Amino acid sequence: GGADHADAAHLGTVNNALVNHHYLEEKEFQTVAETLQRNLATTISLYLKFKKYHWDIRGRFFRDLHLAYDEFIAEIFPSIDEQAERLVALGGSPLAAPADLARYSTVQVPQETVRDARTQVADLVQDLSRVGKGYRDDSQACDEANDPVTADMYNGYAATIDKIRWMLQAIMDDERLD
Amino acid sequence: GGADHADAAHLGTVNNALVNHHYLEEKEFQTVAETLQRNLATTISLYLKFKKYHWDIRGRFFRDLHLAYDEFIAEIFPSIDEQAERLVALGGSPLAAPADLARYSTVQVPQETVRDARTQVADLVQDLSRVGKGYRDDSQACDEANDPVTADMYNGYAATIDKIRWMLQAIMDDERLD
Amino acid sequence: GGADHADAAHLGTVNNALVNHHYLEEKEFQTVAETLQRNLATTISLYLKFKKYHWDIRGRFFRDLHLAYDEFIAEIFPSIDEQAERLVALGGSPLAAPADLARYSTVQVPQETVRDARTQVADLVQDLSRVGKGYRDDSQACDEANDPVTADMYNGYAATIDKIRWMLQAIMDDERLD
Amino acid sequence: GGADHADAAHLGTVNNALVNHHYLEEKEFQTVAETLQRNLATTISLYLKFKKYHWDIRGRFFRDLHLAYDEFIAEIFPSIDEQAERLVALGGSPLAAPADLARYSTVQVPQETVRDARTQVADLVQDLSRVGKGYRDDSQACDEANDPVTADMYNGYAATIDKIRWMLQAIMDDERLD
Amino acid sequence: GGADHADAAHLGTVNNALVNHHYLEEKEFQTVAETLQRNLATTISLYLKFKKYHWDIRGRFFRDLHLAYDEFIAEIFPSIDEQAERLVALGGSPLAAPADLARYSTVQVPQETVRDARTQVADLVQDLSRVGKGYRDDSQACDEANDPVTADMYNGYAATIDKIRWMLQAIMDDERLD
Amino acid sequence: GGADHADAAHLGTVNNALVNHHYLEEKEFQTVAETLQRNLATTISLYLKFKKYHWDIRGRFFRDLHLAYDEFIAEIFPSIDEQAERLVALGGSPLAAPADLARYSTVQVPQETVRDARTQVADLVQDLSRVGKGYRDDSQACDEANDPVTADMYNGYAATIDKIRWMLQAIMDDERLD
Amino acid sequence: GGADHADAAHLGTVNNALVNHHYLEEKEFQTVAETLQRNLATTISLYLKFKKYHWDIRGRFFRDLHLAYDEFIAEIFPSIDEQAERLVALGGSPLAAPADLARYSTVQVPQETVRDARTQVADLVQDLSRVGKGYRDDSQACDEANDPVTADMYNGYAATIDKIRWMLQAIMDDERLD
Amino acid sequence: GGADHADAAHLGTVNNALVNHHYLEEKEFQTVAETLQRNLATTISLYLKFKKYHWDIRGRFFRDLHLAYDEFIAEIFPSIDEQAERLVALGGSPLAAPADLARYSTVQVPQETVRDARTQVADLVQDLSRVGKGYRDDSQACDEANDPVTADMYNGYAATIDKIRWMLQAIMDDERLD
Amino acid sequence: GGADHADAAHLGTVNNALVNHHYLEEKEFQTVAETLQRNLATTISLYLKFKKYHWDIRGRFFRDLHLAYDEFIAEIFPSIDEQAERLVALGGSPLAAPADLARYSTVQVPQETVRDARTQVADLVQDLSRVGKGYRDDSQACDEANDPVTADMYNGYAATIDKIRWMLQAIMDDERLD
Amino acid sequence: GGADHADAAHLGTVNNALVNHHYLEEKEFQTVAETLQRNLATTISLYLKFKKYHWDIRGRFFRDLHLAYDEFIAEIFPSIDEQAERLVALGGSPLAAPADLARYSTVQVPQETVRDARTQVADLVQDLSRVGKGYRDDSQACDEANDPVTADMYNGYAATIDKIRWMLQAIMDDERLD
Amino acid sequence: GGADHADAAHLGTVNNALVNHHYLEEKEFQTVAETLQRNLATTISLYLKFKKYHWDIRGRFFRDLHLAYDEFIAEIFPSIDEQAERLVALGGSPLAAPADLARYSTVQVPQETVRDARTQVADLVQDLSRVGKGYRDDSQACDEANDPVTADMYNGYAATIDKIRWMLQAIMDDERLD
Ligand SMILES: [Fe+3]
Ligand SMILES: [Fe+3]
Ligand SMILES: [Fe+3]
Ligand SMILES: [Fe+3]
Ligand SMILES: [Fe+3]
Ligand SMILES: [Fe+3]
Ligand SMILES: [Fe+3]
Ligand SMILES: [Fe+3]
Ligand SMILES: [Fe+3]
Ligand SMILES: [Fe+3]
Ligand SMILES: [Fe+3]
Ligand SMILES: [Fe+3]
Ligand SMILES: [Fe+3]
Ligand SMILES: [Fe+3]
Ligand SMILES: [Fe+3]
Ligand SMILES: [Fe+3]
Ligand SMILES: [Fe+3]
Ligand SMILES: [Fe+3]
Ligand SMILES: [Zn+2]
Ligand SMILES: [Zn+2]
Ligand SMILES: [Zn+2]
Ligand SMILES: [Zn+2]
Ligand SMILES: [Zn+2]
Ligand SMILES: [Zn+2]
Ligand SMILES: [Zn+2]
Ligand SMILES: [Zn+2]
Ligand SMILES: [Zn+2]
Ligand SMILES: [Zn+2]
Ligand SMILES: [Zn+2]
Repeated sequence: GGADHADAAHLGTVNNALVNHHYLEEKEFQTVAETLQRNLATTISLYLKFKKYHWDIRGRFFRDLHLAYDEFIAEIFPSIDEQAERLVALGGSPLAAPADLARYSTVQVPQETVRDARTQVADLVQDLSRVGKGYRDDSQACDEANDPVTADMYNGYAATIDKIRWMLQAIMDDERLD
Repeated sequence: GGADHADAAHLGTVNNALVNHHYLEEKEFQTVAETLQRNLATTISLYLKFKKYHWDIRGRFFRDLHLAYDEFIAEIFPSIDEQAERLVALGGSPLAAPADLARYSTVQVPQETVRDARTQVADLVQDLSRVGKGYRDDSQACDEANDPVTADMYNGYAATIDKIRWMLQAIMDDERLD
Repeated sequence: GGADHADAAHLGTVNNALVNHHYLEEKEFQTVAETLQRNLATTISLYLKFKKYHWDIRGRFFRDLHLAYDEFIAEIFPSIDEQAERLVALGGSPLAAPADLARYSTVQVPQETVRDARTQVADLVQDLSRVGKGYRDDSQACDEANDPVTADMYNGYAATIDKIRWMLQAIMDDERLD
Repeated sequence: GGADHADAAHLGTVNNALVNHHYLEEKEFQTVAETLQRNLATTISLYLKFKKYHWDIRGRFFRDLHLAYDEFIAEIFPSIDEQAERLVALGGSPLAAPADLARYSTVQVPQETVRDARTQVADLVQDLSRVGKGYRDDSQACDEANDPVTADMYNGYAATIDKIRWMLQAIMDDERLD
Repeated sequence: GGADHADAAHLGTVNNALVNHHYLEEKEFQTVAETLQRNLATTISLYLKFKKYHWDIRGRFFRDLHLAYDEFIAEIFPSIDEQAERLVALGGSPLAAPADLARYSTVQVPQETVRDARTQVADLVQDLSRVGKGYRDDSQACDEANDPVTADMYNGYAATIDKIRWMLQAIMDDERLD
Repeated sequence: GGADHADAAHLGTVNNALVNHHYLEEKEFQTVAETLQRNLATTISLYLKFKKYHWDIRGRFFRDLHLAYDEFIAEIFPSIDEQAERLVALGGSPLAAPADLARYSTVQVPQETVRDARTQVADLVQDLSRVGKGYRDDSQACDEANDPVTADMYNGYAATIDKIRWMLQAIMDDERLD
Repeated sequence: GGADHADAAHLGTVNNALVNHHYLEEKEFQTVAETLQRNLATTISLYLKFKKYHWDIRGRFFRDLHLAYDEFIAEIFPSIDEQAERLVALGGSPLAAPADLARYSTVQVPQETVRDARTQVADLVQDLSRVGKGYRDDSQACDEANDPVTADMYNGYAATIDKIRWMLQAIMDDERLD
Repeated sequence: GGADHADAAHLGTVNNALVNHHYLEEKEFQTVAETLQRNLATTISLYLKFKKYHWDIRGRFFRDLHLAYDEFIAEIFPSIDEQAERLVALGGSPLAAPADLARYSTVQVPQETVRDARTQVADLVQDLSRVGKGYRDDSQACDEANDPVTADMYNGYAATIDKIRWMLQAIMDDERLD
Repeated sequence: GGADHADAAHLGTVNNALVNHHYLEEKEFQTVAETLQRNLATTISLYLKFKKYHWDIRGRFFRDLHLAYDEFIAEIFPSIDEQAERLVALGGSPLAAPADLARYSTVQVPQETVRDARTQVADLVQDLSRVGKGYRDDSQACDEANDPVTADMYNGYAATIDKIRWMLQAIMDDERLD
Repeated sequence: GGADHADAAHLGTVNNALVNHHYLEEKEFQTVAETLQRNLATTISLYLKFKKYHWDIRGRFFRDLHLAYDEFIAEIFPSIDEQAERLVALGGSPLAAPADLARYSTVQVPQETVRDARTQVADLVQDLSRVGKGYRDDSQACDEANDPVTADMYNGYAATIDKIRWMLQAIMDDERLD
Repeated sequence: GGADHADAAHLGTVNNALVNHHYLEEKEFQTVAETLQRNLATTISLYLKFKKYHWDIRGRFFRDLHLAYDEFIAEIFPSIDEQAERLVALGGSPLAAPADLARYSTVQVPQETVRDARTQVADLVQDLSRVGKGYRDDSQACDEANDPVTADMYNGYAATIDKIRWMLQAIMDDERLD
C-alpha cells in the first residue's frame, strides 16, 4: 500500500537530517508503513471502542462484558506503543490525532449509546474477523517486502486478536441472547 | 454548560428504564455532565498528544522529553476510566469516538510531525495552563451544583496537571533551548 | 443531628481526662458525630449484607453476583476503620455491637435466605441510592460545621458507593432477569 | 445441637430444588450445622469486639493492645467466609444479620466505652477460653457425626484461638496492670 | 498571610521569565503561599522532632514510642515533597534551610536530650493540636482564595495529623505514666 | 557462512559421543552456526562497549547517555545466554574468550577514553545499523536453511536493536550537539 | 494431515451456528488442525511423563533429575492451554481424554516403574528429538498453509524443546552413568 | 509420657498466677506436653544436624546434598516456633538450652566432621524414619488425650518428614554411592 | 575532636543511669562522637540541599538534575538514622534541631532561589569533595580510636558520596553548560 | 586463640585431600578460627536464648519484649550460616552440636522459666555487652592476622549487636520496671 | 603497581578539565588504580569463563555445574560496574575491550571446548585461589595507600570469591570424579 502520510524520511524540517528507512528499500518501506499506520489507528480505535462498550453496556450480561472488555484492552494495549515505534524505527511518523484515527482505522468507534449485548458483541466480532485476517495478510506482505521483523510482531498480534474473536463469537452463539 | 450530548436518562432504547441522575436535579446534572464530557475528551486527547510528541521528538533533548511524556501519561491515564464512569454513575453516556474527541476536547492533537523540543513544550504548556484552570473552575461549578463528589475528583486532577505544567514550563524557560 | 450516643468527651471513667473535640465546637461535633456513627453502622451493615447475599445467591447469575459482591466489599471495607477512627479522633466512641448496628444503620441485613437475583439486586440498589445521597448530604453538612476534613472522606466514599450503585442498577435493567 | 435456623435444604423458594446435605444424613447435618452457625456468629462478633476495643482503648498500654487486636483480627478473619461457606456447601444458609449475631454468638460485643486495659483483656481472655474449648469440642462432635472435613477446619481455628488466648492472658498476669 | 519570602514570580534572575501564579490572582497567591511555606517548614520540623525523640527516648515505654514515631514519620513524610512542589507549581520557591525552618515552622525541634516519655508525648500532643487545627483553618482559607486544589491536599493532611494526635493523647491519658 | 570454529559434533574428546546437529543437515548447521557465533560475539561486544561509554561519558549529556546505555544493555543482555545455548542445542560450542570476541564480533570495543557525546553516539549508530541489518539478513538465511526457529529468535533481536538505533540516531540529529 | 477428529465447524449441535475456520480455507484448516491436535496430545503426554519419571527416579542422580523434570514441565506447561485455544480459535475442538492422548501423542507415558537414570534420560532424549523436529516441520507446514500465526507459536515451542533435549542428552553422554 | 520438666502451671514465681492447662485435664496435659517437648528438641536438633552436614559435606555430591539440606531446613523450620508455642498455650514452658536439646531430642547432632555422602544420608534416613513414625504415634496419642488440635499439627509435620525421608532414602539406594 | 555537645553518658536526668560508652574509653568516645554528630548534621543538610535544588532548578537541564537529586537523596538517606543510632549506641545523643544542623554541618543549605544549573552543580561538587574526604579521614580516625565498627560504616558512606561527586563533576565539565 | 577443635585441614578421612588454609599461615588460621567457632556458637546460643525468653515472658511488657526478641533474631540470624561458612572456606569445620554450643559460646541459654521482664533484659544486656566488645576485639585480631576479610564481617556484626544492646539497655533504664 | 593505562586525570581531550584523584595523592592513585583495573578485567574474565564452562560442560555432573556456575556469576556480577565506577570516581578510566581484558586479567578464558568436569573445576579452583588472595593483598595495599574505601569493597569481594573457591574445591575432592 501507499504510505506517503506516514513517511518522515524526506521532510523539510529541523532535526531530521539523519532519518532514513534503515535496511528497507523505499518501495519496501511504503508497503510496510501502510500496514503499520493502518494497524496503529485500528488498535487505538479498538481501545476506544472496547471502552465505549465497557462504559455503555447494561442488562444482565453487564458483568460478563464489562469485565471481558477490560481484559481484551489489557491484551492489545501494549501493541499501540510497539507498532508506533516500529514505524518510527523505519523512518516513519505515526499518526494519532482523532482525524487520522478515523481516516486510517479499519474499526469505527460508536457515537451512539449501545446498551444491547448482542449488538455490541456482533459488531466486535465483525471487527475482529477483519483485524485478525488483516494481521495475517500484513504479516505475509511484510515478509515479502524483506521485513520478517515487523511480520513477527504481526504474527503475535494476530494470535491475540483471533483469541478474543473466538471468545466474543462464543458468547453470542446463543438464541437466548436477545 | 449544556449537556444533552452526554445525557442518557431519557433515551428511547432497551435496558435503559432505570437510568436517572441519582441525587442531582436535571439542571445540576447538565452543569456537571458538560464538565465530565469535556474533561474526558481532553484527557484522552492529552494521552494521544503526549504519545504523538513522545514518538516524534528528535534532537539532543530526546531522552529528557521522550521519558517525561510517558511519566506524565502514567499520572493522567487512570482519570480516563474514572471520569467516564463518574458520568455513567450520574446517568450519562461518555463519548470516545474520534469525532467526539475532536468536538469536545480543549486540547488538539497534532496532525504534523513536530521534531522541535521548544515547539512541543510551548504547545503543551499552553494546553496545561488551560486544562488546570479548567479543573479548578469546574470543581467550583460542581460544588455549586451540589456535587462535591465530582468536585473532589477534579481537585486531585488539577493538582496533577498543575505539577506537569510547572515541569514543562521550567524546561523551556531557557534561551539556549532553540 | 444529635450525637450523645457517640460522644466520649464527658464520660465519668478512667483514662478519659484529656478527651475533647479538638478544633470543633460542641454543636459542630454533634452534627459531625451523628453522621460518622450512622455511616459506620451503615458500612458494617453493607459488609454483612453483601456477604449474606454472596453466600445465599443461587441460579444462573451465581458467578456474576457472588464475585461482584466480594469486589464491592473490597472497595468499601477500608472505610470501616477510617470512619470509626475519625470519630475517635474528634472525641467520640464508635459503636459496633449488633444492637447498635441495627439501631443506627440506614441498611438492614436480611434474616431470610434470598436466592433470587432480582430480589437481591433491587434491594441493594435501593440501599445504595440512600447511602450515596447520604454521603453527599453529610459531606455538605460537615463542611457547614467547619469540618472540611470529614467532608473530604465522605466525598471519596460517595464516589465509590455511586459507582457500585450504577453497576448493580445496570445488571437489573433487563426484563429477562426474572 | 438443633440446626433448623441454618438448614436450607427444605425451603419453599426459587432456585433451591437441588439443595441437599451431600454425604451427611439429616441428623448429622443438624449436629454439624449448629456448630457452624454458632462459630460463624462468634467469629464475626470477635471481629466486632476486637475492633471496638481497638478503637476505645486509652492509657499507657495503647500501642500494645491497639496493635495486638488488629493482628488477632487478621488471624481469625479468613475463617468468617470459610465457616459460612462450609455451611452453604452442606445445604445450609449462614446467618449474619445483627439480630442473628446476637442470638447465636457465644461472645457479646460491648455497648459501652471501655478505656481500661485490664477490663478489656480479662473480658477477652474469658471469651477465648470458651471459644477455644468450643472448637475442640465441636471438632470431636463433627468427627463423631462423620464429618472429619469440618472437624479439620475447627482443629486449625482452635490452635489460632488458643494462641491468642495465651498472649492476652500473659499480658494481664501482672499486679501492676491496674 | 503575607508571602513575599516564598514568591518567585518577580525575581531578577536567569531562567525565571515564565514564572507566574497560574490561575491565582496575586493576593490569592499571597494567602495560599503563606500557608504552604509555613506547613512545609512545620512538616520538615515534625520529621526532625519525631526522629530526635525516637533517638532519645529511654525507659520502659521505649518500644511503644520508638516504633510509633517511625510510623508517624512514614505517614507525614510524603507531604514534604508534595507541599514544596504545590508551592513551586503556583510560582513560589520553597524554603528548607535550617534558618528558614526555624523562622516559619509552628513546631520547635528540641535541642536537649528528653528521656521522659510523658514530656515527649505531651510536647507532641500540643504541637499536633496546633498543626491539625492549622490545616483545617488553612484549607478554609485556600478555598476562600479560589484554590480548592491546595485545600483538598490540606484536608488529607489534617486527617493524618488528627489521627496521630489521638494516638499520642491516648497514651498519655494515664496517671501511671510518670 | 563457514562455521568450523563453532562446530562441536566431530570433536575427539570425552563426553561428546552423542553430539549432533539435531534436525539440520551439515551444510545447514554451517550456515546457522556462523550467524550464531558472530551474533554472540557481537552481543557480548555491545555489552562491553555500552559499559565503556557509560563509564567514560562526561559533559552536560552525562545523565541522558549514562542512563540510556544501561537501559539498552538490559534489553540486549538476555540474548547472550539465549544465542550461545541455541548454538549448543544444534551441536555447536560457543566462543567467549577475548581473542574470539575480537575475531568474530562485527562491533569493536574502544581502547581509548571517549568523553565526547557525539563521538560515542555516532559510533554506536553505525554499529547498530550494521547489527540490525545483520539480524534481518541472518533471519532470512536461517529460514532458507530450514531453521525457522533460530530465525524467529533473530526477528525479536532485530526489533530491539532497530529501536535502540532510532533512539541514538534521534539524540545526535542536532547541530547543537557539538 | 487429516483433521476430521478435531474439526468443530460442521457439528450438528447447539451453540455452534457461528463456528468457522476464520481466514483459513478448509484444506488449510485440515493441515493446521492435525498439527495442533497432535502437538496438544504430545505436550500433555510430556507433562505426564516428566511427572512419572520425577516421581519414580531413585539412586544417586535423584536430585539432578527430580528437580530438572519440574523445570522442564514449567517451560512447556503454558503451551497446553495455548495450543488447545489456537485450535478452538480456528474452529476446532481440542481433545484431552486419556484415549485421545494415547491415540494422537507422539510420546508414550510409561506404565512401569523406571528407577534407572539412564533408561529415563535416553527415553526422553528420543522423544524430544522427535518432538523438536516435529515442531520445526509443523511450523513450515503451517506457513505453507497460510498460517504464519500458528507457525510462530511452533517456532517458540521448538526452541524450548531443543534446549531441554540438549540438557538431557548432555547428562547421559557419560560412560559412568550406568 | 511424663512431662513435669515442661509443665509451667504450678511454678512458684512472678507473673504466673493465671497459667493453666486450658481445656485439658492434668493427665492429658502430661501426655501432650511430653510429645511437644520431645518433638521441639528433635526439630531444633534436625536444624542443627542438617546445617552441620550442609557445612561439612565434600566430594562430587556436594551440590546435591548442600542444597537439599537447606530446602529440608526451610520445610521444617517454622515448626520450631509453632511447637514451642503450642506447649506455652497449654500451660507449658518449652526448653531450648543445649543441655535440654541433648536430653530430649530423638536425633543426635554430630560432633565429628563427616565428609562422606553415604554416611550422612544413611544417618539422616534412620533419624527421619524414627521422627516420622514418632509424629504419627504422637498424633494418635494426642487425639486419645482429647487434643485433636495438637494432633492436627503433627499430621502436617509427619507428611513433611516422610517426604524428606523418601528423597534421602532414594539418593542412597545406589551401590555406586560409595 | 571534642564531643561534649553529643555526649549523653553524664547527664543529670531520669532514665539515664545505665548510659555509658560501651567498649570505648572516654577520649575514644570523644573522637568518634565528634565525627558522628558532624556527619549526621552534614547528611541531613545534604538531604535538605538536594531537595531545595530539586525544587528550584529551571531551564533545559531540569529533567537531568531534578531526577538525579532524588536518586542521590535515596542513596544517602538511610545513613541519617544509621549515624544517629551509632552515636546513641555509644552513649551519645544526636542533634537534629535546625540550630544544631547549622552549627555542625560541613554543608550549608541555600536560603536563595538558585535557578542556574552550573551554580547548583558546582556548589554540590565542592560540598561532596569535602564530605567524601571527611568520611575517608574520619574512618581512619575511628580505626585509630579502636572503633573499626564506625569506621566500616564510614567506608561505605564515602564510596556513595565519591560516586555522586563523580556524576555531578562530569555533568559540569562542559563549556556549553552556561 | 587455639583452634585445633575447628581445624579440618589435617584430618585422616575421605574427600579431604585438598583442604587447606588458603592465604593464611597456620598460626593465622588458629587465631581466626578460634574467633569464628566461638562467635558461631555464641550466635546460635543467642538465637536459642532470644527464643526461650520470647516463649516464656509474661506480664504487662509481653508485647514489647515478645516482638522485640523476634526482630533481634531476624537481625542476627543470617550470620549463623555466614560465620560457619567463613570458617569452612578457610579450612575449618564448624561445630553445632549441643555439647559444642555449650563449650564454646560466651552466652548461656536458660534452663529455667524466667517470667520477669527485668531479669530477662538485664541478662541479655550483660550478654550483648560481652558479645559486641568480642566482635570489636576479634575484628582487630583478625586484621592483625592478615585476615581483613573476616574482620570486615565482624565489623558489621558488632554494629548490629551494639544496636540491640542499646535498645534493651534503654528499656530497663527505669525504676518502675520492677 | 603502575597505573598509567587507567589514569584519566592528565588527558589531552574535551570535557576532562575537572578530572582529578580526589583525596588521593598521585602515587596513592597509581597503587589503587592498578588493583582496580586488574580486578575489573579479572571479574569480567570470570563472567566469560563461568559462561563458557556453563555452556560446554557435558556428562553426569551437568546439572551440578551448569546451575552452580550461574549462581557464582550472580554473586560476582554486580562488582563489574562497582569496580569500574570506583576507578572512575578516583580519576581513572576503566578498560573493557577484549585486548585489554586479555592483558590485565589474572584469569584466562578458554578458547577450547572443555567437556570434562574435573578439568573445568580444577582450572577454576586455581583461578579463585589466586583471585581471593589477590583481593586480600589488594585490600591491605589500598588501606596502606590511604584508601580504606576501596579496601572495604575488596574485603566483601574476597569473602564471595573464597566461598565459591570452597564449593568448587569440595566438589573435586573425590577420586570418583574422573
Ligand atoms: Fe514509547
Ligand atoms: Fe516470533
Ligand atoms: Fe472501567
Ligand atoms: Fe479529596
Ligand atoms: Fe484501626
Ligand atoms: Fe466467599
Ligand atoms: Fe489438618
Ligand atoms: Fe519532588
Ligand atoms: Fe538531558
Ligand atoms: Fe544458560
Ligand atoms: Fe484457557
Ligand atoms: Fe548431582
Ligand atoms: Fe513466636
Ligand atoms: Fe531508627
Ligand atoms: Fe565493610
Ligand atoms: Fe508497651
Ligand atoms: Fe549455607
Ligand atoms: Fe554503572
Ligand atoms: Zn521514504
Ligand atoms: Zn437528564
Ligand atoms: Zn461533647
Ligand atoms: Zn435438612
Ligand atoms: Zn507574586
Ligand atoms: Zn558438523
Ligand atoms: Zn472444517
Ligand atoms: Zn500441670
Ligand atoms: Zn562521656
Ligand atoms: Zn591447620
Ligand atoms: Zn594521575
